[PDB]
Amino acid sequence: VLPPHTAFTATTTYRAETLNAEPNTAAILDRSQGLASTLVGYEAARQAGEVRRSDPRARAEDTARGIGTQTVLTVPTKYGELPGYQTTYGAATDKMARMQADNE
Amino acid sequence: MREIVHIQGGQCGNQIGAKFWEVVSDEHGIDPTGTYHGDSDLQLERINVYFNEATGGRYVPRAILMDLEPGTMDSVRSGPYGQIFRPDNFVFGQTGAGNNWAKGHYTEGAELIDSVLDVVRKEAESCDCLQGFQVCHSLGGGTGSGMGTLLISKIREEYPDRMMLTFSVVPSPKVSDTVVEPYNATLSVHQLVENADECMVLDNEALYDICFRTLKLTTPTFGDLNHLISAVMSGITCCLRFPGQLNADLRKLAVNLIPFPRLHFFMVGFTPLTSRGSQQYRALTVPELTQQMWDAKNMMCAADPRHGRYLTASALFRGRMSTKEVDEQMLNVQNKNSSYFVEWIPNNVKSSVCDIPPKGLKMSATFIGNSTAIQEMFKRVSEQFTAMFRRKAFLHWYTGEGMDEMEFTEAESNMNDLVSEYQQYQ
Amino acid sequence: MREIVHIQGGQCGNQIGAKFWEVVSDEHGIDPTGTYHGDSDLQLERINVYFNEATGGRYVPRAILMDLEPGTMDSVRSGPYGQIFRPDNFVFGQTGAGNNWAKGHYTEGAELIDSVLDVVRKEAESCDCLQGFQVCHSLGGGTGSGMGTLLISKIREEYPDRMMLTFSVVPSPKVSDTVVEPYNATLSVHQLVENADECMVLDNEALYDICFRTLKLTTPTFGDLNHLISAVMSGITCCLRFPGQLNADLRKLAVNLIPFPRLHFFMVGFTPLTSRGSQQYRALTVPELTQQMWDAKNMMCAADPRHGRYLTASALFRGRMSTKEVDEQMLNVQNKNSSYFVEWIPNNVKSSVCDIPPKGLKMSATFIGNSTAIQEMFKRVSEQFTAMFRRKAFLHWYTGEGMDEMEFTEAESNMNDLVSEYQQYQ
Amino acid sequence: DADLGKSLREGYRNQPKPGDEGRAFGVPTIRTDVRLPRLRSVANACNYGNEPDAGQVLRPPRAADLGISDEAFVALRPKSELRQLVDEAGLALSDADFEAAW
Amino acid sequence: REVISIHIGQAGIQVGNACWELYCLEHGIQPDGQMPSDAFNTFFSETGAGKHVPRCIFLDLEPTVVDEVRTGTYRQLFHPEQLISGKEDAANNFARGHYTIGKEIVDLALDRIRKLADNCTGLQGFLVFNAVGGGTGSGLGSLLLERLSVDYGKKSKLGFTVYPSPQVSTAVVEPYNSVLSTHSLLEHTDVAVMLDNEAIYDICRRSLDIERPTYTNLNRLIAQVISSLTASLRFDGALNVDITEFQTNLVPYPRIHFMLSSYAPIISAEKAYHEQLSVAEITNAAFEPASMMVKCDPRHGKYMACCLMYRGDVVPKDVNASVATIKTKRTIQFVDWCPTGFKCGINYQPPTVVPGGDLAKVQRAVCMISNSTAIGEIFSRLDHKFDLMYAKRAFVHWYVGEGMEEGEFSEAREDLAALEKDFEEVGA
Amino acid sequence: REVISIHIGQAGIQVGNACWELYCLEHGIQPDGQMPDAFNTFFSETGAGKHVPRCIFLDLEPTVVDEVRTGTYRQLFHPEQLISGKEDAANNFARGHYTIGKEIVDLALDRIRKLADNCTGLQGFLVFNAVGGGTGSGLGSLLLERLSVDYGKKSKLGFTVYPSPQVSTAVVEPYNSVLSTHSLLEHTDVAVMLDNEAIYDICRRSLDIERPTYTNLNRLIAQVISSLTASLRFDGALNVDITEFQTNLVPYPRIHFMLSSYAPIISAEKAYHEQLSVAEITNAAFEPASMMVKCDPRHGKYMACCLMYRGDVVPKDVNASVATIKTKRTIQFVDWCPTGFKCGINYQPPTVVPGGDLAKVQRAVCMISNSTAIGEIFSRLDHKFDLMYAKRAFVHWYVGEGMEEGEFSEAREDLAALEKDFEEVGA
Ligand SMILES: Nc1nc2c(ncn2[C@@H]2O[C@H](COP(=O)(O)OP(=O)(O)OP(=O)(O)O)[C@@H](O)[C@H]2O)c(=O)[nH]1
Ligand SMILES: Nc1nc2c(ncn2[C@@H]2O[C@H](COP(=O)(O)OP(=O)(O)OP(=O)(O)O)[C@@H](O)[C@H]2O)c(=O)[nH]1
Ligand SMILES: Nc1nc2c(ncn2[C@@H]2O[C@H](COP(=O)(O)OP(=O)(O)O)[C@@H](O)[C@H]2O)c(=O)[nH]1
Ligand SMILES: Nc1nc2c(ncn2[C@@H]2O[C@H](COP(=O)(O)OP(=O)(O)O)[C@@H](O)[C@H]2O)c(=O)[nH]1
Ligand SMILES: [Mg+2]
Ligand SMILES: [Mg+2]
Repeated sequence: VLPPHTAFTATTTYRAETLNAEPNTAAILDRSQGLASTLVGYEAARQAGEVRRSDPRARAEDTARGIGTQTVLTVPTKYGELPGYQTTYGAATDKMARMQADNE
Repeated sequence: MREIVHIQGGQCGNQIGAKFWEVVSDEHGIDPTGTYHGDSDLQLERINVYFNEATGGRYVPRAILMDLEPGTMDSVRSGPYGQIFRPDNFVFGQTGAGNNWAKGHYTEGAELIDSVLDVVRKEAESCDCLQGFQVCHSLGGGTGSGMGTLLISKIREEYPDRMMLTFSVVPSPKVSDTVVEPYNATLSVHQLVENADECMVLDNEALYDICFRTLKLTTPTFGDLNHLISAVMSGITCCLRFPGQLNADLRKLAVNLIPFPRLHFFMVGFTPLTSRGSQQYRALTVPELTQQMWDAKNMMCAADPRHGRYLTASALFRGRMSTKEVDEQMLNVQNKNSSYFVEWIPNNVKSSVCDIPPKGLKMSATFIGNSTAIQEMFKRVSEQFTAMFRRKAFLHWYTGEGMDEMEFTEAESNMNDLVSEYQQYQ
Repeated sequence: MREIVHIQGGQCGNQIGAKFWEVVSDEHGIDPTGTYHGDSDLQLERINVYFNEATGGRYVPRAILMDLEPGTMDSVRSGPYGQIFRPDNFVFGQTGAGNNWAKGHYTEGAELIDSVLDVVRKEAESCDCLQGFQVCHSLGGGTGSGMGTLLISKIREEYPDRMMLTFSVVPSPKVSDTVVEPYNATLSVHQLVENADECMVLDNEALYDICFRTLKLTTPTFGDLNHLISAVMSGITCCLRFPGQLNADLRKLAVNLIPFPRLHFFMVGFTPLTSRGSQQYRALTVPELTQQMWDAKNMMCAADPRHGRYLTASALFRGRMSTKEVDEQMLNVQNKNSSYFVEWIPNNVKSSVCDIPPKGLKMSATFIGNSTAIQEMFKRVSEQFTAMFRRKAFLHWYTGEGMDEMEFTEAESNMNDLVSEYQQYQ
Repeated sequence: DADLGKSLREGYRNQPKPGDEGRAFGVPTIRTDVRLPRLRSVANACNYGNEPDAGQVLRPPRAADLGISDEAFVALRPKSELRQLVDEAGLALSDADFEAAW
Repeated sequence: REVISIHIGQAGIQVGNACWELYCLEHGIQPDGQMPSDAFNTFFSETGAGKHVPRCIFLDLEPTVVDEVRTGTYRQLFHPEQLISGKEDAANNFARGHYTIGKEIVDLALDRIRKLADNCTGLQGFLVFNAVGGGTGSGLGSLLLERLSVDYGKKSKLGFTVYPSPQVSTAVVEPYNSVLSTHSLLEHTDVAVMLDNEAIYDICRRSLDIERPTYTNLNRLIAQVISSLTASLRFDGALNVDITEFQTNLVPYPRIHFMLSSYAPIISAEKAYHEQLSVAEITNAAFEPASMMVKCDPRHGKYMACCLMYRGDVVPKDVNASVATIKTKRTIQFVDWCPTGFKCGINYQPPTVVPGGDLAKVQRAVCMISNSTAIGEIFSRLDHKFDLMYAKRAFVHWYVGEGMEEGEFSEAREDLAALEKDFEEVGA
Repeated sequence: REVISIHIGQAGIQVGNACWELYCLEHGIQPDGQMPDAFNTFFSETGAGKHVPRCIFLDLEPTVVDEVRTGTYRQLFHPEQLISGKEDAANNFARGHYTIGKEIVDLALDRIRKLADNCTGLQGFLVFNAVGGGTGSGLGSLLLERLSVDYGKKSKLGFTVYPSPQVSTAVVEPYNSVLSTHSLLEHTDVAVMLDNEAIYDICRRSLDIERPTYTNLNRLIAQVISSLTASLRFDGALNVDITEFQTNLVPYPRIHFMLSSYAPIISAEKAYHEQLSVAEITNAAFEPASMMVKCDPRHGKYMACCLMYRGDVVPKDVNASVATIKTKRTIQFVDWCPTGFKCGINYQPPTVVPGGDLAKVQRAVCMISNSTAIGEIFSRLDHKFDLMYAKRAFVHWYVGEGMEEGEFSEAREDLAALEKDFEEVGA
C-alpha cells in the first residue's frame, strides 16, 4: 500500500530569501537572541531558549551575568547563584553584574 | 519547453517504469485517477515534461510500454497508478521472445517495431521541443534487450540530435537468472556503444547489498529494488522539473561527464539511505550527505570504485543548501583521495544544487560517476561469453534464425577494445 | 573544539564504557533518551567533546563498542543509557576469540579490523579539531587485548600526531581469572610500549582492597569497580569540559608526566573515598584531599608505590579551591618525604584546578603517578611468562595459528630491558 | 538549518539594538553629538558643533574684536535675560515693540 | 545621462535580480513600479503616468530562472517583453551558445536594445553581466558584445565578468569557456571588472563570518559595488566623475583593461557599533588583499592606476591625507612611470541597506577599482589548466560536433600567451 | 598620547581581566562600555557614547578566551580583538613557537597593525605574560621578535611572571623560562619581574588572608600597572611618561630587569588601625617583606630606584623621605651612581574595586628598582635548569617538535654571560 500522504512545503530560494527577506531575517534572528556566542550552536540550546522565553529584576541580573542560566527550565537555586556550579569569573564579576542590573 | 518521453522495455523495465511513474505522480501531486490535487504552485510549473493534458484536468503520462506477454501488462494494469497510462501506448505483441535476442531483434521486431515507431513518433512531434528519450530495460532478458536495442537504433536514425538516457540493469554470475545472459548482454552493449548516448548501469547484487547493510531490511523485494531505481531516476531528472541555485540539464550533464565519445556508461547512487532504527541517530548536513555519497558501499553496481580511477563525477543536490559548503566539500574530498582521481583533469567533480528536495525529506542527493572501474564488470561478462562461445554452446537458436558468427566476433572485438581504452586511460 | 573519541574493547571494556557513558551523561545532564534537561549551560558549552547532535537535540556519544560476542552487546542494550548509542557503531563479529591472543590478533582481526577502522575513520573525520582517542580494555583476555591492540597499532599508523589514552586493566597472581594471563599481557604491553602514547594501569585486587577497607562495602560487584574507573576517567577529562584557574589538557599532562619516551605507564587514584558511616563526621579541606591522595594503599594497582621512587606526579583538583593551599600542600608532601622522589628533578608534582566538581561532591581529586613501582609488577608477570614458556606449555594453541618462537623471545627481551631501565633510573 | 544565510552568533549578528532600529553606525566627521569639553586643549584635530565658516572668520562681525565669540549670538537665551540685555544696552524700545520682536 | 544593463546567463541575471531590488530601494520605488511622492532617470524611464520601468534586458536560453522572475513579485516592474527566454540551454558549451542557438535570439536582442537606445537620449554606455565559466554567458555574451561593438563602436561597454576561482569550481569545461570568452573580451569590451566566487566566500567568512553563505549574499555585495560605481551619475557630489573618466584615467594602454574591485566597510550591526569609523582606516581596509573581489596577491605585483569612490559624509581633506599616507607606505609599490597613480571621488549620499540583508547602514563607504599584474598571474594560472586538459584533446569532440574546430583553440591559446607577455612587459 | 596592551597566555589574559576592570572603574566606564580626555590613553571613543579598549587578548586554548567572551564584559571587548586558537601548546615552548606559531602570529600582527594605525601618539606596547607555560613563552617570544622587526624604535614594556624557587606548579618551566630569556634579554625594552610566592607572602602578611587565589594576585598586579600609568593618564605635580623609565632605569642596554613593590598593602580594619603618610609608606616600600619577587635586596646594591606617589603628596616630604632613605646605612647603593632616584607625583588617589581586599588610602607609593637580586635569581634558576639538562629529560618532546640541542646550549651560555655581566657591573 502507498504511503498515506506528504504535503508539499519546500519553497525555492528566490521566493524564500530574496522576496521575503524581512520576515525570513526576522524569524531567523528571533530563533536565537538571548543565547551566548559559544552556546548558540546547539539546536537543543535554541529550543530551550525559545521555551524559556515563552520578574524584571531577575531578568536584569540574568542579562547582566550573560552565561548564567540561558537554557534553564535535585539541586535548588539560591537567591544569588546555583550550588553545584560557581565559576571564578562569575565570583569576580558578581558585584559588577549586580550594579549593572541595579542601573538597568 | 524541454521534453522527455519514456519507453518501458521487458518485464523488468515495465516494473521499474511503473514504480517510476508512481513516484513521479506522488511528487507532482496527481492522484491515480489522472486528476490534479497538489497544493503548491511549484508543481504546476513543469508538468509538461512528463504529462499531457487531455480534457478537464486529465493528465496522462508520456510513456510507451513494449513487451511480448500479457502477464506484464496485466500486472502493471492491476496495481495502483496503472489506470493512468494510455491504452494506445499499450502497444503489444503476442508470441514471446522466449529470452532469445535473435527472436527479439529479428522475428517479432519486424512486425511490432513499425507500430512502436509510429506511436513514439506521434507522441514525439505531439510536443514542441524534445530534450531527450528515456528508455528503461535490462541487458540479460530477451524482449527488453533485442527489441529494445533495435528501437534505440531506429530512434537514433530518425532523431540524431536529441539526448537519450538508457537505464539498463546488467547481469552478474553471482545472480544468474538465465543461462544466455552474457550472450544477450554482449550483443546489447555492442549495439549500445555505437547507438546509445549514455547508459545508467544497474545490477541486483549491489541493490541487495545495500538493502542488507544500509537499509538493514530482511525482505528486499523487487518492488523495493524498483523503488530505489525510480528514486534515482526522479533525482537525476529533478533539475528540469524544479528551479535551483545552479541548474544542470541533461545535455550539460553529458558534456561535463563524457570526455570521449565511447565512454558513456555511468555508475549511479542515491543519498541519504538510513534504516528505521538509525534514522533518529543521524544528522542532516552537506558533509553527512557527502560521506555517504562517496562511500563505495552506497554503490548500486558490482564494481569497486577504489579498484581504478574516477574520470569524472557529478553530484546533484536537492534542498536549501550552502553552495559554498558544496564547493569546498567536493574540493576536500577530491584533494584527500587524490590518487583515485585522474590526474590530467583538474576539478573532476561537477556539482549542482536544486531548491526542491523529495517529499518528506530535508536534503537529498544523487551521485553519477564516470570511472574506469566498470572494465572489471565488462571483463567479467566477456570471459563468460568467450567460455561458452569457445565450442558454440547454445548457439544454434541464433544461427538457425539468421545470426552469424561474424556478429559475435564484432561484439567481442568491441568489448576488447572498450576495456583496452579503459585500461589505456587508467 | 578538542575532540576525544571513545573505543570499548572486549567484555570488560564494554561494561566499563557503559558505566562511563552513564556517569558522563549524568554529568552533562542528558537523559537516557538523549535529550538535554540539565541545570547549567556550562554543561552544554563543552558537550561537543563527547557527543554529536543528530536530530532535534538527539545527542549521541562518540563511542565505538567492539567485541566478538553478542552477549556483551545485549547486556549493553538492556541496561539504562544503552539506548543512546548509535546502532551503526555496534561493529561486531560473530565467532569469538576465546581468550586467544592469536585468534584476536591474526584470525578474527583480518575480518573485523577493516570494519572498525572504517567506522572510526568516519567518526574521526566527522569532527573538526581532533584531540585524541581513548580505548578501554584489558591485558588478559583474547578479543580485548590482541584485537584492541592491533586496532591501536593501525590507529597510530594512520594518525601519528594525535593523542591516545589506553585504560588497561591488568591481572595479578592472587586473582588469576584466566590461565594464559602472562602469555597475553606480555605481547599486549610489547605492542603498547611503542604504540600507545600512555597507558594507565588498573587491576581488580586493588579495587577490592579499596572497597573492603576505605569504602567498607559488603558485596563490591563489578558495577562499583566500573563506577570508580569511570569517575577516574571523568576526572582526567574534566579539564577540557569545564573551566578553571589552571587548565591542563591531555598533551599538557603527557609532557609533564613523561620524562623519557618509553616511560608512559601510569598508576591512578581517586579521592575522596569515604565510608558511608564516616561521611558525616569528616571534614572537607585541601589537606583532607591530599592525605587520602598520598595514601599508598589508595593506589589502584598492585604496585605499592613506596617500594620505589616517584618520577612524576600529577593532581587534578575539582572544586572551588585555593591555589596557595594546593601548591603549599604539594611543597610540603614533596619536601617531607624526600627519599620517595627522584633527586635530579625539582618540583616533581604538576597540579591543575578545575572549578566544576563531580555531581554531589564539593571537592574531588584525581592523582596520576609515573613512578618506578610498576617494575615490580612487570617483573612479577615476566617471571610467570618465563616459567610457563620453559616447557612451551599451552604454546601450541598459539603456534598453530601463525605465531613462532621469536615473537615470544622478543616480548621477553623487551620486558627485560624495560624493567632494567626502570631499575637504572630508580 | 537556522544558519543558512546569517551568522546567528551574538558577537557578529546583524540585528541592531532594540533602542534604535535604524541609525548610522559610524563616527560623524563633525562630532556634534558630544558633550562640549569643559576647557579645550591646545591640540585638537577634530571640531565640535558650531564652528564659524572660513568666510565669516575672514569677514568678521564687529564684536569679534571685543572678544565675543560668534556662537554667543546663535546661543538660545531666555526672555528675562534678553530683556535685561536690551535694558542694559541703549536700545530704548517700548514694551509693545519688544513683545512683537520677541 | 543614461546607461542600460543587459544580463546574460544564470549568474548575470541573478546579480541583476539583486541589483534592481537595491536600485528600487535606493530610489524609493515600490515593486509595483510607481513612486509615492530626476535622479532615477539613468535607470528608470517614466512611462505615461505613475510608472517607472528599468532600463534592462534579462536574456537567457533556459527559461527556468527567467519565468521564475516572471512569476515573482517583480512582475509589475519588468513587463514580460524585455525578459527574453529561449527554449534549450547552451549546456555549458561555448560552441552551442555562439553558433547553434545564439544565432536565433541575438537578432531579437539587438532589435530590443535598439529601441531601448532610441528611447534613451544621452546614452553614456552599456553594462553587461555574465560569468564566463558557463555556456550562455560565454558564447552568447561574446556574440552579443561583437554585434554591439559593430553597431555602436564608440560607446564604452562596462563588462562585469565572473571568472572561475582557482581551487573552487562547479564545472569541468569552464577553462575552455573562459579562454574562448577572453578571446573577444580582450578586444571588444572597454572596461572589464573581474569577480570570483571564493574570494567573496572568504570575505563573508572573515568580516561577516557567514560560515554558510549562499549566492544571494554574493549577489547583494556585487550589487552594492555597482551602486557605488553609479552613485556619481545618480547623485551630485563634491568631486564627481562619469563613466568617461574611468575610460580615460583607468586605462594606460588600449589592451590593458582588467580592474580589481574592493568594497569597505563590509561589516555587521554591532561590529560597526564597536569600531570607530573614519576615512583613514576604510582607505587602509580597501588595500589589503583580504578585502578584494578576486583572490589574487597584489604584493607580487605593482599598482598601475587606482581609483577610490567614497559615499556619504566624506570631505576632501581627510581623503587627501589618507592617499598621502598610502603613497608614503612602502608595503605596496606603484610603477615608476606613473607618478600620480591615484584618482579619488566623493559623493554625498551614503549607501542604502536592503531590509533582510546582512549589512548595517553606515555613514560612509569606499569602493576601489585598481590595476595590477596579479590579474596577469590569474590569467596564466587559468591558461595552465586549460593546456593540461587540451593536451589530451579532452571534451573537444562536443565542440567539433557542434561545428567549431581546433583553429580557434590554437588562436585563443596564443592570444592568452601574448597577453601574458604584454603584462610582463608593461610591468617592467 | 596612548599605549596599547597585549595579553598572552591564560595567566596574562586573567591579569588583563583584572586590569581592564580596574581601568573601567577608575574612568567611570560601565561594563557595557559607555559613560553615563584622560581615557584616551586606553579607550578609543566610537559611535555615540561608547569606548573600546586598546587591548588584544591572545591564547591558544579557547576555554579562558571565550570565558571572557561570554562573561559580564561581553559588550566591552568586541570579538574582533579576542584572538583564540584551536589547541593549547601544552606548556611546550617548541610547540608554541614553531608548530602553532606561524598560524596565529600573522593574525595577531594584522590586528595590532590597524590598532596602531588608529592610534595617533602611540607611546608604546605593554605585554603581559608568564614564562612558565608554553603559549606565553613560545609565541610570546615570537610576537616580541616580530614587533621588534616591525617597529624597532617603539618602547615595549613586558610584565613577566617568573617561576618561584620552591613554590612551583609546572615541571619543564626551567626549560621554558630560559628559552624565554634568550629572546626577552635582547628584545623587550623594559622587563618587569613578578613572582607568585612573593605575592602569596605579601597577601598573607599584610591582608592576613590565609586562602588566597589568583584573583587577589591579579588585582594587586593591576593596581601596580595603574599606579605606573597614572602619571601618563592624569596631571600631577611632577609627572613622568614612558620614556624617562628607559632613560633613568637602564644604565646599560642589556640590563633591564626591574623589581616592583607597592604600599600601602593594607586592609580596611588595618587602614582604620594605622596612620599612612609618605615617610612610613616610603619605608614600607623598601624592606624585602613587600617585594613582589622572592629575593633579598640586602644581598645586592641598588643601581637605581623610581618612586611614584599617588594622592595627597607634596614635594617637601617626599624629598625628606628619600633623604632619610639615602642616609640609612642598611641599604647600600653603587658608587658609580651617586644620584639614583627618580621621583614622580600624581594627584588622583588610587581607586578601589567593589569586593576587593584593599582599603582606600590618602596616598600610595609604587617602587621600581634595579639590583643584583635578579642576578642571583637567574643563577638559582640556571642551577636547577642544568640539573634537569644533565639527564636530557623532557628534551625528546622539544626535539620531536623540531627543536634541538644547539639552542639549549646557547640559552645556557647566554644566561651564564648574563650572570657574569651582573657580577662585573655590580663591582
Ligand atoms: N556570483 C555568482 N556566481 C554564480 C551564480 N550562479 C552561477 N554562478 C557562476 O556561474 C558559472 C557558470 O555559469 P552559470 O551561472 O551556471 O550559467 P551559464 O553561464 O549561463 O551557463 P549555463 O548554465 O550552461 O547556461 C559557475 O561557475 C558559477 O560560479 C550566482 O548566483 N552568483
Ligand atoms: N599571577 C598569576 N599567574 C598565573 C595565573 N594563572 C596561571 N599563572 C601562571 O602561569 C604559569 C603557567 O602558564 P599557564 O597558566 O599554563 O598559561 P601559558 O603560559 O599560556 O601555558 P599553556 O598551558 O601552555 O597555555 C604558572 O606557573 C602560573 O604561575 C594567574 O591567574 N595569576
Ligand atoms: N530490479 C528488478 N529487476 C528485475 C525485475 N524483474 C526481472 N528483473 C531482472 O531482469 C533480468 C531478466 O530480464 P527478463 O525478465 O528476462 O526480461 P524479458 O526478456 O522481458 O523477460 C533478470 O536478471 C532480473 O534480475 C524487477 O521487478 N526488478
Ligand atoms: N573492572 C571490571 N573488570 C572486568 C569486568 N569483567 C571482566 N573483567 C576483567 O577482565 C579480565 C578478563 O578479560 P576478558 O573478559 O577475558 O577479555 P575478553 O577477551 O574481551 O573476553 C578479568 O581479569 C577481569 O578482572 C568488569 O565488569 N569490570
Ligand atoms: Mg545557464
Ligand atoms: Mg595555558
